Amino acid sequence: NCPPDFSTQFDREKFYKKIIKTSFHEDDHIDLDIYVPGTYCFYLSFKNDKDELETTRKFYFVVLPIL
Amino acid sequence: AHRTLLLRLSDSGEPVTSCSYGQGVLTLPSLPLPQGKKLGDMPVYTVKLAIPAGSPVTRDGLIWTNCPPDFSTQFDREKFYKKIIKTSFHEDDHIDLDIYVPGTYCFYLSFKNDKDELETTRKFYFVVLPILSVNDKFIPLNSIAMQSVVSKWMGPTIKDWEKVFARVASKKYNMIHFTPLQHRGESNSPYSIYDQLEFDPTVFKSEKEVADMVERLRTEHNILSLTDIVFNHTANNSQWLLDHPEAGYNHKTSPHLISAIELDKKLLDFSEQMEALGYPVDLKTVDDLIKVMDGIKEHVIGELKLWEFYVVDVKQTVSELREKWGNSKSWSDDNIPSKDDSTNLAQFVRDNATEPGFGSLGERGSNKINIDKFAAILKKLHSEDYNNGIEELATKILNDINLPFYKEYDDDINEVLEQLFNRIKYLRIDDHGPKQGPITKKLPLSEPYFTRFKAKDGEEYALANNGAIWDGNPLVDFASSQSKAYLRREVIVWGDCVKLRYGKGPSDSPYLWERMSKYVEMNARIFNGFRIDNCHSTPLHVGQYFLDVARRVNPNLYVVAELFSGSEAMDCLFVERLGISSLIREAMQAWSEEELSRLVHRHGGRPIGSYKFVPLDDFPYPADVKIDEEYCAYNPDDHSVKCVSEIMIPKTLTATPPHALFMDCTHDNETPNQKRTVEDTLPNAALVAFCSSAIGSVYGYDEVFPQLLDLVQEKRTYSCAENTGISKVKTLLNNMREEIASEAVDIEDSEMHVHHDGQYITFHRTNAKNGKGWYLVARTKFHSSGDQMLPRIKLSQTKATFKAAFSLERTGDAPISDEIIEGIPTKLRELTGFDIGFDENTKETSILLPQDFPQGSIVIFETQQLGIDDSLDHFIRSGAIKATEKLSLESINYVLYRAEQEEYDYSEGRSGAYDIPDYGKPVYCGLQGWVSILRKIIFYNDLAHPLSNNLRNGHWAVDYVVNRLDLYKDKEGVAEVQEWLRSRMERIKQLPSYLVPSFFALVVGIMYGCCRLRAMQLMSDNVGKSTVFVQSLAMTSIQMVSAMKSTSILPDQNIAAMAAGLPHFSTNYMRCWGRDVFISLRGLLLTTGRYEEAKEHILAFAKTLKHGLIPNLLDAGRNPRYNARDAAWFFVQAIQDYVTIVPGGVSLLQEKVTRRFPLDDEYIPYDDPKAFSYSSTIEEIIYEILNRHAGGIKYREANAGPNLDRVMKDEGFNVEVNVDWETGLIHGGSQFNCGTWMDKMGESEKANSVGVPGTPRDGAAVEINGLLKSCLRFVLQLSKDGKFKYTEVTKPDGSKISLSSWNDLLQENFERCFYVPKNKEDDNKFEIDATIINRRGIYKDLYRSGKPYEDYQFRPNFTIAMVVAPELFTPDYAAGAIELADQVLRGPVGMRTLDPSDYNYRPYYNNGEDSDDFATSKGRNYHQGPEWVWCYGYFIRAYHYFNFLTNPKCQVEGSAKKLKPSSYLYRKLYSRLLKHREWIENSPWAGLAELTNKDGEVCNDSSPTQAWSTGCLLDLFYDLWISYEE
Ligand SMILES: OC[C@H]1O[C@H](O[C@H]2[C@H](O)[C@@H](O)[C@@H](O[C@H]3[C@H](O)[C@@H](O)[C@@H](O[C@H]4[C@H](O)[C@@H](O)[C@@H](O[C@H]5[C@H](O)[C@@H](O)[C@@H](O)O[C@@H]5CO)O[C@@H]4CO)O[C@@H]3CO)O[C@@H]2CO)[C@H](O)[C@@H](O)[C@@H]1O
Ligand SMILES: OC[C@H]1O[C@H](O[C@H]2[C@H](O)[C@@H](O)[C@@H](O)O[C@@H]2CO)[C@H](O)[C@@H](O)[C@@H]1O
Ligand SMILES: OC[C@H]1O[C@H](O[C@H]2[C@H](O)[C@@H](O)[C@@H](O)O[C@@H]2CO)[C@H](O)[C@@H](O)[C@@H]1O
Repeated sequence: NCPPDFSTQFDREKFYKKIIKTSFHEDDHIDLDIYVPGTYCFYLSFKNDKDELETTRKFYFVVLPIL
Repeated sequence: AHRTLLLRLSDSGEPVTSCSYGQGVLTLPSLPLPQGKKLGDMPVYTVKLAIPAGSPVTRDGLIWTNCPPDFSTQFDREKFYKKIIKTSFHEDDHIDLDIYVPGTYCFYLSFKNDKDELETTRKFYFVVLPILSVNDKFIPLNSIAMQSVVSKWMGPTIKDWEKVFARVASKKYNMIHFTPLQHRGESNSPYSIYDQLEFDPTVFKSEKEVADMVERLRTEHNILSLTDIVFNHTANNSQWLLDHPEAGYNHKTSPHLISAIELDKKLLDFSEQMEALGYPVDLKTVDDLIKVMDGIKEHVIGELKLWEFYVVDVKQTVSELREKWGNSKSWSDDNIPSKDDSTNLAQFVRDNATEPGFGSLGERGSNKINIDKFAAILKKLHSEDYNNGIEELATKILNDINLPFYKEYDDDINEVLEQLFNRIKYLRIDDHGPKQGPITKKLPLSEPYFTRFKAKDGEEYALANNGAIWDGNPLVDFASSQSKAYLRREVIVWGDCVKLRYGKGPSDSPYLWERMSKYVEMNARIFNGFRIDNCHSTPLHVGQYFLDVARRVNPNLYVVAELFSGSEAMDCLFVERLGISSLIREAMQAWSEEELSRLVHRHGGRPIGSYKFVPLDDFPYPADVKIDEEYCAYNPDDHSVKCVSEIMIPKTLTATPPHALFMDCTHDNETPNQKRTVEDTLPNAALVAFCSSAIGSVYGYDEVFPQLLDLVQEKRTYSCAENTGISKVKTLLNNMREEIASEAVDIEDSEMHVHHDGQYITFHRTNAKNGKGWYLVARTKFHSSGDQMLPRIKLSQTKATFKAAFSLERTGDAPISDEIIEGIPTKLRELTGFDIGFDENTKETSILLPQDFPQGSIVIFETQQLGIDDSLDHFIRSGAIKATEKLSLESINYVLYRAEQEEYDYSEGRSGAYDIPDYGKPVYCGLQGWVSILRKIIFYNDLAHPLSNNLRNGHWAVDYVVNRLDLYKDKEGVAEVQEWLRSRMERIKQLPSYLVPSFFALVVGIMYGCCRLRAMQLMSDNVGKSTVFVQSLAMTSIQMVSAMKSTSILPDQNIAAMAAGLPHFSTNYMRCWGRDVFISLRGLLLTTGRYEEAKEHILAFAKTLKHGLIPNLLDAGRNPRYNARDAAWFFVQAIQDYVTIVPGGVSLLQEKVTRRFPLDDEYIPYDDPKAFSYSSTIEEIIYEILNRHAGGIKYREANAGPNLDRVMKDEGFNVEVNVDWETGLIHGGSQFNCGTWMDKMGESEKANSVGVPGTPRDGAAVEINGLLKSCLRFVLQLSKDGKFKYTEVTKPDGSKISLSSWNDLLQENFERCFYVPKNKEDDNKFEIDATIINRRGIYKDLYRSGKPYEDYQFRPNFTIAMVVAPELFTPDYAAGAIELADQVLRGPVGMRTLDPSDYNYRPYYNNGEDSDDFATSKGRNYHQGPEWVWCYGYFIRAYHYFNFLTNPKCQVEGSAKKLKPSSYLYRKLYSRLLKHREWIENSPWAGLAELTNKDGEVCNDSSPTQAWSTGCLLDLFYDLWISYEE
């Protein structure tokens, strides 16, 4: 739910797509640019071994305010 | 290249028939592989499955199929593979099935039921035919010439056979059918095979010896080979039957035949000592007949123990009743009937006290009573002491139990001996084929029903021998327990053979399945195919397994079968599952000349001039589709299946009748010399060879053998006499079919006409592609019936050429040799005298036969239809895409549609629609009017339809299609579309008349599809990628948007104007209606992408502003009568939709118009400086409506009087509109004014309603106020973005009201005024007078209305506010209210305009009824019951929205946790649109009606296609697309 830029406001339930570059050798790194302090979470969706859709927990991280 | 076939599926997963070819099988056309490609380089075919979008199968749907995923994977009947159906509510899903090897394949679908359970459809089969080549030349399946030869009559050496091979090669047969070349049994019959695993030791010794001979036939004489394969029986003297006696039905495996065994050996024991008494041994007398039955009466029948097989042993049960009288001796139940009902008590014991298997045949005492359960009933019914009359009671019951068994015995015995003295008679006395040989050891009186033998396992068995019941069902195994044929002696047996007992699988007979498997694959390595005798008697699962084993060995296995099941449906099912490639048909079965003409008619082809299939208005036209620009992306070496036109919609896969192998004479039917005469051998084989199918003949038919050869006894050898009888003609017939086979392909490519006059039979074979053809006149010789003269033969638009003619004459009888089979000497005299007259004016060919044309003669003509060359199909199937290149969404309207009133506008009333004789006129003047009629004609090949008759009677309809476009020639792309029609229709008129209908429908269908494809390309993606139903709804946009001459939307020029409906709302002042245009603007123009056209209508109506309102009737720019209180608010809603949808649509507000009216409410200055005067941006036009309404409006209609509404009263013209500023609701109207969409001014003087509105909606209408709230919300956010520069609105006294406050006033007071609470407790808050009420849980239809009851009337107008202003509704109140409308107000296609439970409810509308009824007379019912279709759109749009917010079952966790509707909600939405999809499918007008009577009843006064009826359904599809399909 991290907004893509500072112009976009924060919405708790509007999540944005990010593509995981699959490889059998190389790990993939995906950046999450944060422009404003607040509460942000992330979860992952993938193709199950049953060829179904599956989702992990929501994992949160806090950016403290600047005083 | 492109070997893909399209198989469309229905909503239940069943394949759809594209044409009506009859009861058939999904067969794929046999074609050779591409140039230099083997099996595995690429898929042989690809079946594109088309599943409808939103169908009940798509719900968690999976496609199952046993098709292997690649060539490496072998084929398994029961291993199915998964395929995922991509569910969508808009787009159909296509799933390919790549097939690499011919065989039998099936598919079924699994989906989630409406009960959330799993459900499965039928298995649907389709056959891929094998590819038959000899060396490297492909042999089409319908050009097969089969010569059946019997092994034991060809000589004892291989070279003695190769002499026969050279003889049949000269006759130019390309295939040889072999009776099984295996070691034969005792009787030496070819079908009683001694050993299946080795060939005849007389000729062959190993597989390599016979495999080289078959390969020698391939390389030497260019001849393929196949054999008979016998599954049903084996020889009665096999050394493996001694080891494995369980392979057949014996007393162990099938115990029910024990009764028949003891009866069969009761005759081998009886006939051996028969003549000892032998009163009539072998005589031909009636006295002799009855004496045999009296020897049977006492010596076998009375010596078989009265047959205890059925009857319970009476006294041996009483003996075993006092015996166990002491065990279980109590029956606690009370159900036991008393001795009063002596029959119900008899069968009650049968249900409770019986050992298993009661009431069936088995051992001698098969039926028995459970003792301890019987005596327990006797003690409960009579007494616990035995001597208390139990011996009498128990015997009385058992005698009554055996009464049906005794009558089952008397009916069996009578059939045993009646069958006996009927067959023994025919063997001796009956002179229809006798042989009264004295009863010897070889021929007893009883044909042996059981082959008894001493087994090698230390036992003795009695295996029977199969046969056939006289007229019984062959699908029933007469050896199984279900039949009593072996007992009742209803079997015609073959002592040569012996049972083969297959079970449910290999588990019931292990060695039999393993032996037959190795026997099948042995011949599969050698030969090209199989032949199955009496395939209908072989069980399915047995035939399925072994034919698949053979196809794994020989992938190109060609299967023929003598299949005569119960019906054609069963024949197709056997062909479906077994993979049979051809069915045997016999020409000798025809008893007379008419039966032969009907048999030849069945397998000859399709009628001459048959219609050709084309994609029409029932197919999807994806804008993103590949196209063949000039039908040129084809190469003959690729051998690809062709698409129908330039559009690349692949060739459809439809059920076709199973292929036939027409045999002029098999090896089982009598000779033409026997059944008819010898002269008939020539015309019979000619009529068969002319059929468009596979043909065959038995050896000796061409060599005119005298009589049918006895397959059992005869040992003589075929003659080496060459070129006898028809051998010269069969060389000609087979060579001619070789020339035709090069180009004839599918079922539509070969046509036929057959005529029968007395003893003559006419056959006309025609190729539909080039026009080449053959004409056969065959005089049959069934009997010497005298001289008969055939009338003059006339061929229209055809030239004829003499090919050949022959006569067959008999020169005495046949020689009588004892070592060689010699035929009858026959003369083959060539005939002359055939006069072929050709009229160079009428282009008609006349043929006169010569008087020297005896019976048993033929004459073949080469014919050619005039005007047809090989290049005709290419010229018609090309150029149409390029011709439609410059078409626009406006110009397509003139090419496809145009009602007769619309055509009268451009032609000043001279043209109109073409009038078909004995039928009527097409619904549209364009191509759609033809396609709506032709689709059913092409599907049924109705050449007798009045349109089909008119098309071949003259070229009027042909020239009418081209001459119409002169009215619209100057329009974009119409000139080039006309020229393509002109050049193609000109080429068509040069054809024979009888071919014009088929080619007329082909040209119209091609140009129609190209125009419909061009429309989808010009529209948006949501439409250009969706189902046929969505695209069919989208084509309504083109039906309505047209430029006219008598009207428009602008007074200056005549441009495109959306009509209200066709045909009654299309010309003059009746076309454009402000309320009707802007309700359908979002659906027909915004959803489709007609943005620039949607702007023109908004600007054109923006100039016609007056009284702060949009006129109901727009006269372009002249007198627009302002009898509307609804139009301006639908107009402001369309403006919001334009800005919301059109990219950069906010610019619409700043578009400047020229107001053709003063700012005040004055008069009509059409010719004045006030026409131009001042401009007006849309921004101030919107504010002018909001402020004029709030500031109060009051006006009397201008020019009121007879000049205007000729029924409206004086007070009705005075309309005033006001806003109640305590609620914000806009009231207005009167009981004499009809300013809403329910406009119906009474006009009945017989009912006294002239000027009385049927549905006056005075006060606050939910539709008006809902759009007001939607407009306030729209302008508020618009001011937040700096787009709307107005923020205050003055009230009548003078105070200024903030727009947000007016927006909040409705938010605080709308639901309070209209909602009717379900609970009587909350009536003190929602302003309700409970005395005048109907249903609770209802949103009011009117507020402060004249009629107090019309306020609380259930009408479908509240859904309009629910769609445009959902913020005014609490979710639970709205969901429950719209659920009531679904149950009460929702019709099948239209929405009921009034609650059926109301007293004013009259749902039938007839505008012209003259009565004293205040409702039915003169159409006053318009909106008081009748079902309107557009209200259905707003209903389901809000039904989808509020069920998605309220019901938790209508939501599912979607992408990015954004909640999307569940498949449970999609299912409920899809079901409520089925009646709409049926309507537009089966309607001549390609749209949805305006109105419908009660419960789907068609209303004749209703306009058959309405703009806003379809536009409101397109609004729903846009809602689901723009919010979820991302
Ligand atoms: O100079 C042009 C025109 O000017 C004047 O027009 C007026 C009409 O004469 C006058 O009767 C009135 O027409 C209204 C009508 O009052 C109003 O109630 C409504 O009527 C319904 C019909 O009752 C209904 O049956 C249906 O009409 C269909 C019909 O069902 C169908 O089967 C088929 O026959 O086509 C008919 C339509 O052509 O629906 C209509 C509504 O669509 O609406 C009528 C049209 O507004 O008011 C007109 C305007 O003042 C002159 O009087 C007239 O002679 C001139 O030709
Ligand atoms: O539209 C032209 C018109 O042509 C034909 O009418 C012919 C025909 O012979 C008969 O209908 C006759 O009564 O009038 C005309 C004499 O040539 C079509 O039959 C007719 O349907 C068609 O409309
Ligand atoms: O006593 C209540 C009454 O309600 C229903 O009658 C309706 C009528 O059908 C409508 O036309 C309405 O406008 O007047 C009544 C208001 O309820 C029932 O049909 C009726 O039996 C019942 O008596």
